[PDB]
Amino acid sequence: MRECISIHVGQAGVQIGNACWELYCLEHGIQPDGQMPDSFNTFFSETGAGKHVPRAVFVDLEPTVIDEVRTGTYRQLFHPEQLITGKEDAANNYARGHYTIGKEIIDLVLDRIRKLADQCTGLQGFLVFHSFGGGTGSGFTSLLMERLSVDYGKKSKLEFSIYPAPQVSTAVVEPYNSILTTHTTLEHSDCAFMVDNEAIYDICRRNLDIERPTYTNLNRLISQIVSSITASLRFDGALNVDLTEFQTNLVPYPRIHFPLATYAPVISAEKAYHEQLSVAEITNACFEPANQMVKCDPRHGKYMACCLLYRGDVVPKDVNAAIATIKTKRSIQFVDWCPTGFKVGINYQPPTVVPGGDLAKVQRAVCMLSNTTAIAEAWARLDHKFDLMYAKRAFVHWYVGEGMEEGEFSEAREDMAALEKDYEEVGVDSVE
Amino acid sequence: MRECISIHVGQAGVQIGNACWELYCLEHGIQPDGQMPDSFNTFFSETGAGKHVPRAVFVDLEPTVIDEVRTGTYRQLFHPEQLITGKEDAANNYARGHYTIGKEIIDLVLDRIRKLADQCTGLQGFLVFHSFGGGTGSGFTSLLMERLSVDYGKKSKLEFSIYPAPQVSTAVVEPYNSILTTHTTLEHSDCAFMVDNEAIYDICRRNLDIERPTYTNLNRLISQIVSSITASLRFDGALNVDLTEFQTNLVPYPRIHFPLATYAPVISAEKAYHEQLSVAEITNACFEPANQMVKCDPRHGKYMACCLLYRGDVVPKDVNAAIATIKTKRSIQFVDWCPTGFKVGINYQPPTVVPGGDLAKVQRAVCMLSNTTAIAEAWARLDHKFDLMYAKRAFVHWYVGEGMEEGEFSEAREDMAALEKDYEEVGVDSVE
Amino acid sequence: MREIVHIQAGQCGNQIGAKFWEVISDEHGIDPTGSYHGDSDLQLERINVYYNEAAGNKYVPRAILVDLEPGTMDSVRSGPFGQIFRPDNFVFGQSGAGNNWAKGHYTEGAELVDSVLDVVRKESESCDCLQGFQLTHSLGGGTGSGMGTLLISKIREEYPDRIMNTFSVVPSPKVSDTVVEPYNATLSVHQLVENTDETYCIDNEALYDICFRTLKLTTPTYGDLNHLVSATMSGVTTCLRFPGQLNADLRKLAVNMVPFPRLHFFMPGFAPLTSRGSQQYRALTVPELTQQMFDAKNMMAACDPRHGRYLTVAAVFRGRMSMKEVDEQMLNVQNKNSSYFVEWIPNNVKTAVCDIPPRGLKMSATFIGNSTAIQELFKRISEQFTAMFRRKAFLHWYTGEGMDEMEFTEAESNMNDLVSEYQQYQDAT
Amino acid sequence: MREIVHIQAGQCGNQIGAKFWEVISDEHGIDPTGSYHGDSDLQLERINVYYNEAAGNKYVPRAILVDLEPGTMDSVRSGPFGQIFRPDNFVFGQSGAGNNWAKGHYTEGAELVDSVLDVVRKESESCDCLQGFQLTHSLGGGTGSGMGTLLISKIREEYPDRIMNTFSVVPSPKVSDTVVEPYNATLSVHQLVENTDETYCIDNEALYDICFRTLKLTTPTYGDLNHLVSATMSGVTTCLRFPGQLNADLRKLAVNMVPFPRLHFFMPGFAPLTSRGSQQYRALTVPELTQQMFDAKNMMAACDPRHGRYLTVAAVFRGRMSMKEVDEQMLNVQNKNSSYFVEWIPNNVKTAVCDIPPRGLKMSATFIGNSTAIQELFKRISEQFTAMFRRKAFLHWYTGEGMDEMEFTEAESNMNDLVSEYQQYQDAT
Ligand SMILES: Nc1nc2c(ncn2[C@@H]2O[C@H](COP(=O)(O)OP(=O)(O)OP(=O)(O)O)[C@@H](O)[C@H]2O)c(=O)[nH]1
Ligand SMILES: Nc1nc2c(ncn2[C@@H]2O[C@H](COP(=O)(O)OP(=O)(O)OP(=O)(O)O)[C@@H](O)[C@H]2O)c(=O)[nH]1
Ligand SMILES: Nc1nc2c(ncn2[C@@H]2O[C@H](COP(=O)(O)OP(=O)(O)O)[C@@H](O)[C@H]2O)c(=O)[nH]1
Ligand SMILES: Nc1nc2c(ncn2[C@@H]2O[C@H](COP(=O)(O)OP(=O)(O)O)[C@@H](O)[C@H]2O)c(=O)[nH]1
Ligand SMILES: [Mg+2]
Ligand SMILES: [Mg+2]
Repeated sequence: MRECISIHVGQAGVQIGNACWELYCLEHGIQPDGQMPDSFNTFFSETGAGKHVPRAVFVDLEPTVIDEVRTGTYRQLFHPEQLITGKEDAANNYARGHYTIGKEIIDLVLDRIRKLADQCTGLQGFLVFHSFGGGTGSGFTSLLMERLSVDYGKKSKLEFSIYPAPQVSTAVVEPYNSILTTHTTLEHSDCAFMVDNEAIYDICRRNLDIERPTYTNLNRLISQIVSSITASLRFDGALNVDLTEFQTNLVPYPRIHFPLATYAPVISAEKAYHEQLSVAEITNACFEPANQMVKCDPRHGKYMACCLLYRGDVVPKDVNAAIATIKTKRSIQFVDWCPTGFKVGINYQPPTVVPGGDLAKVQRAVCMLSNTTAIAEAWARLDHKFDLMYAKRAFVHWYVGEGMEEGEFSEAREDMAALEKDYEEVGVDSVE
Repeated sequence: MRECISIHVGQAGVQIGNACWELYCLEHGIQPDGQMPDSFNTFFSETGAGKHVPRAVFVDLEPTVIDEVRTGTYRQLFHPEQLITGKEDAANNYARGHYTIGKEIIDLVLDRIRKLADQCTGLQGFLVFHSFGGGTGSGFTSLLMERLSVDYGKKSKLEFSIYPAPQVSTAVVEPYNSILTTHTTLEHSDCAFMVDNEAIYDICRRNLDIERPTYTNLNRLISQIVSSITASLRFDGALNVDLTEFQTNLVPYPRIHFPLATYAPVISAEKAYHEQLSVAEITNACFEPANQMVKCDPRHGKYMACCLLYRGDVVPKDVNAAIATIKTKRSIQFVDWCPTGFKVGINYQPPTVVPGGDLAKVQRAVCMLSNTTAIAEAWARLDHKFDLMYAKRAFVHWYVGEGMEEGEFSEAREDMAALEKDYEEVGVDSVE
Repeated sequence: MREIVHIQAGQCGNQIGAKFWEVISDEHGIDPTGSYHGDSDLQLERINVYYNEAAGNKYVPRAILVDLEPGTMDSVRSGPFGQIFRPDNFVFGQSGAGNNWAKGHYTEGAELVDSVLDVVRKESESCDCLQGFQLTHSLGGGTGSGMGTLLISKIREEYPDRIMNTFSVVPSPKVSDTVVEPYNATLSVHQLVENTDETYCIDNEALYDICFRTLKLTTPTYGDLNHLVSATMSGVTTCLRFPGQLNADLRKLAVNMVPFPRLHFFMPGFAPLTSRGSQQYRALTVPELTQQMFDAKNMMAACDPRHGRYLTVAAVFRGRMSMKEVDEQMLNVQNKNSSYFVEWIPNNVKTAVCDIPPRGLKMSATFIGNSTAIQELFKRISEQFTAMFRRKAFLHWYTGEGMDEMEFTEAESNMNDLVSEYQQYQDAT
Repeated sequence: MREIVHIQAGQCGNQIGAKFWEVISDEHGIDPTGSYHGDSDLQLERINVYYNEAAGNKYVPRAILVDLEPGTMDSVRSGPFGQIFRPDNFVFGQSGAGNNWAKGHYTEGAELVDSVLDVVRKESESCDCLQGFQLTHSLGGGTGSGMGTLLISKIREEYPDRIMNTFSVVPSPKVSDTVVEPYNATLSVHQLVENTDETYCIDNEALYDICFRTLKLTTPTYGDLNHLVSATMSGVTTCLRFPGQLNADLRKLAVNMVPFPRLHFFMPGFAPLTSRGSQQYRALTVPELTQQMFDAKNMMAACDPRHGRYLTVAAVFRGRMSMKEVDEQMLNVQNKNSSYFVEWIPNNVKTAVCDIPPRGLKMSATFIGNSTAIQELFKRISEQFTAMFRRKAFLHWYTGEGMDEMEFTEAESNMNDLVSEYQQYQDAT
């Protein structure tokens, strides 16, 4: 009865959702046909028969990634009006995602959101899965977050962005799409969880012992993050935490709402043994800088707010035994105005293992959602990638020719320069 | 014992009746031979044996569409004196339908109406299925509605017109036949339900997912409208509504009697799942402007009276839960003099599925018969199509040469200009 | 003695009444056939008020079923308890009312009213000492509004000393179940103020809330709403059919509840009303049944009593209970809610206690409230009437049946005369 | 007589209360169904204080369960002893508090507070002579802090002569279980000083030490912490439910323990607390139960009493014990710890002795300490409040819900007014 619909924008958004909705059907015993041989209600609406269908909107401006969903194993699961396609992709162009191609089907997507929201009696908020690099995940999301903030406004809109890596980039104009989508979604999103590809490349190599990980393997780990965030709605826990509680505990200022996700334990079957994985062992894993999923140095910044989302066989006394050690450590330093820098959620359900998955069946886990000062170095890189390219006015004719003003780039850069000094204003200590 | 005979004029009238009387035999278990292996009585008269024959008069001035009925699957069902043909069609000529060819067999049709009305002990009224475009459906109906208003007068005469689409027209002189039939049937019909082809083209493409719908497919949907209107006579319902109650609840002024039909749900078998179809879900389908069956914008007008005809597994509490939300919505606005703008009918029988049909077997349905201000834009188009053609006096020699005066066109146009200002007089609000 | 002829007009009155005779047959131990199958002789002591004993020891209801369409009569005679009625009583037309007051009161109903009155007069001669007639109908329909109020006008001329209580389903505030129900209700309330001794205003919106909030029925059909009305209908006459420690009848509830001959528009109420789960979590005591009645959420009319004052209140109880526990609670609601009762009527509660409970219950109640809170019931209809009549919309279906605009002006003036009277005695001191 | 309405707000108050009604049902011999299955008639002598007797000889708790999310209500009604409650009492919202005081006290909680007070007023009328209300909640949450302190403000206006004792879980010193718990506690302590007669400050850090050091539970769940609170909750009202040689109630523990109407913030304590192995290695005598209470490691609030002075001390005992052995020990702790008690209150120990022990124990105790040691409890929160408020961090989630910065300044001034009072009477001579 605490329903929550999720939106999947771009190729990155859908391919994450192919792993997420595979995971949710295993957690609830749901077949790929929607059948099962009362806790599903936050993500599943039920038909008259015993067929459960998801509360998902898969949208892409190109039909390639959706037609793999429409012909895959989960063909029979999804409502075919929810799988929304365009004809031509936004094609790494923010202006095509926001003005040219995005305006054509934005009224079709909002019409499908509204048909889900009408059959939701307790709709808490939105889960927008997108990326900063692609044109659809940057352009169409920033078009969509404007429209949902008009139509709903007070709903808690959570974003799960694939943040672009410093040294690993798969497209050339990723510094353009990331700045232009962040200027738009800043006043419209409530909390956006940054996730990086290069860091999960590092985790699948080191922690999971995979030489050659795929995007299939990265989307399994990001599915475990969202399954741990929405674990308290879908399952009875000892200490529950709702979607409205994440934006309360992690967003000290309405500009700064960019935490970074961190999951633990990330181990294989050969390392499923050889360690006992207490709740103190997996908690010291999260504050270790090698196990985070955004390529930043948290030792080079200060945590503003952390959110430890335990699940499984977790005892609340040993939780306090774990966290109280971390406040004593010097390498994990907080900000001067924040003596109270933890939100703890305990669920009773262990994280399940998808067959063919590379994670081992553990008794307990943790999704650390830490809002830190150390992400300012990430935006300091991305402005430096923006200031090199825009000074020669490279690629601007692709964006001006699709409905954008050249002065709008300077508007987004001055706002991001205003956003960069906000972390500097918060990260310093107080006088007297 | 509440008998109701139906008249089918023109090719459009008969081809609708080929789907209607196919549908009625399935709802009552009647074979195509008239056999069945006591609720049929409103449309079926019974012979001495176990053979039930319909209360239908199929009339066309050309024999082509009737000879397909006389040789079809339902050869043995119909009384062969009811299938009335001419020799030459009216041929998209109102004057041939009303003066030249229509006067030849108008005494034959009225003689067959009277033989049905004599064996009806509780004859409520007439169901004239015709079109505005064809010469028979415009000319012969307007000849027939004059004669039935003389012979019967107080009987409730319901028309089901195929209204011509704005951009889709299959004949050239459809703006002539529509104005000339409406000037005649205005003072003689009691309530005429407008239906458009282009809107059901849109519904069969979008809602039913058919790329290539036929006139066979359109006549299935119009059959479900009439089967939902006459559902209360043919079956025991929780809240019944008779043919005399439609003209009472929907006709505020004797000029304005042109509501528009809207049916829901219109889904296929692949979308028979993936949604539960509550009575609130199908009711918000009807007031959506994309699901109406006349190409008009109801957001550009005001509803004067709506008539929600539910059927099937429908609970009357959730009916009030559905309708009370719609009076709160701003996009569905009513007229200032009408705070009470709903007539609700609940039947216990679900709408059945014809084999080979494109609709799915649902548990519940709704036929919204909404009288609105937004149909004034439809007559504003059709007068503009009339004022372009008549200013050059095109096609007038086809009509003058068959028994009509040239001044009779200006008589029909001044009356339609008087009809257009009636919606403007009603649509405004009251002073003080 | 004191026999009651039950008249059923409209689709609504036939569907309520077919549930009403399901209750009365259960209280008196009557089978679907009509033969007595109870255990106590208290059921047969006053069997005659709602039954004529036929030959072969069979009891037939004294019910007269009236409709203008034959659809409702087939639903009765083919449903359960349909074979119990006399087939002479089913007086139905063929045309249907057309959802029209004028087609029910002037055109088709006047053709059928002599077919009903000859059955009314036939039942009234078989009665030893006639108590009076009860009619079940609606105000938004055409037969229940037109044919129903025609029968009241033709009976009160023939039986002016009898009581004529109607159980009239009133149009709801939120939804409209009929486009012309402001026209049908206003032309009926013109007839009800002049020809009924008391009238029980029931809203469908209120019974939806009681089935949802109080009984926790997520899916209530009409037959679940009719079971709420039928338990109220039998509760008004339960001290006429069974012995009690303080008996009332339809005249005691008429004299005590009607201070002025126009002001006879009541709101009903019933208690106890528990769900299936929440019935073992509550004790059935007289203070519990009292506090369940006198709130707002148990009124079967959709009007808050807190926006008005009760003129007179009748609380008819059923079951073996003690009179002090009754009389303490009726005083108790008058003390703490002394602003909610009218001042110049001291002790405005009528108490009736039967000895026989309903079937399967330990004790029960029935609230009959005569408040000024139904002035909002008629302020709403006269607003919805005046908004439609000022543009003369839907008028030609009634003007075309022999009526003029003067009939609407007099009926709307009569309702605003009535609202002014409920406004008068609410503010009178 | 002297009935208590138990109110449960927040996730925490529902999880404590579901363990609390597990204790009360065990002490009174009540099954999961609600039916009495004890052996002594002393259990039913004062059954009515926490129970309404329903029909069929079943007892339902007089508990009102309040939350803003439906997750906790499903945990109660599906767990053991969940079918015993009335389903009318489960008054829950859909949104959840959002870990926000303003969304619990102004936005979502005010939409639900009338749904609770109509059940509060319904329970309060069924009571013969109302003792007063107890509320179980937290101060760091959103429903327990916002919706909970909203209920106290709306009840004390309606019932100003009754006692309103709260069992409020206070944020711990070491760990923070909520980033905005200095904001949620300070806005609640503003409400608790003006509207509660007494308040029982419980820390989660203290119960962790008691389960670890004293009970030797290496792995204590929440249900083991709730069993410590619930035995304290029943221990305060055990002389109201059972006969004793020196009876107390919630008013005797209010009059004796509150010398000034603001200074009503207590620390609880329970004894005996033994492990499974170390219970046969200790004799249960009154000098042992006394010396187990008056130390620091048995306080359920995480503040050392040796950093302050006890103003007043209530030690409620249970079990067949001798009064001289009691009265010697209460004197004995006042002699040797005369610097640890306040000087200008001579003989500052209230003694209550019940005759009925807890289940499975020979005798027991319950410590209720009103010390100046909780000034360190509010010196810590007002320091953590001022550190966050001086940068206005996390303020727009509360300013955006209709609040200003003036509400925070007045609530922080009210707490520093309170700390100055505990500092005053600690140094007063
Ligand atoms: N974590 C993760 N990232 C992905 C995955 N697939 C694509 N991406 C990222 O998505 C970014 C580009 O966005 P896309 O989704 O491919 O493009 P788009 O959003 O559809 O926009 P278009 O350019 O119009 O196609 C790249 O930087 C990839 O790293 C995936 O399966 N998992
Ligand atoms: N909805 C629907 N419309 C039809 C169908 N068949 C024909 N029409 C419509 O009928 C209109 C023309 O009227 P017809 O019935 O074909 O011609 P007529 O009424 O026989 O008059 P004549 O011109 O003399 O033949 C066209 O605009 C078609 O759109 C049908 O099966 N279904
Ligand atoms: N409470 C209740 N009301 C009903 C029932 N059936 C119909 N109604 C009401 O009766 C009104 C319809 O009047 P009706 O008698 O059917 O119209 P008529 O046949 O033209 O007289 C509507 O306003 C319905 O709300 C029922 O079973 N219970
Ligand atoms: N002692 C105890 N404290 C609890 C328990 N459950 C939650 N808490 C405390 O309650 C606080 C959370 O408040 P909560 O009511 O869950 O938040 P809300 O739902 O927004 O009102 C945390 O500080 C926890 O320490 C429990 O079972 N026992
Ligand atoms: Mg793409
Ligand atoms: Mg033709």
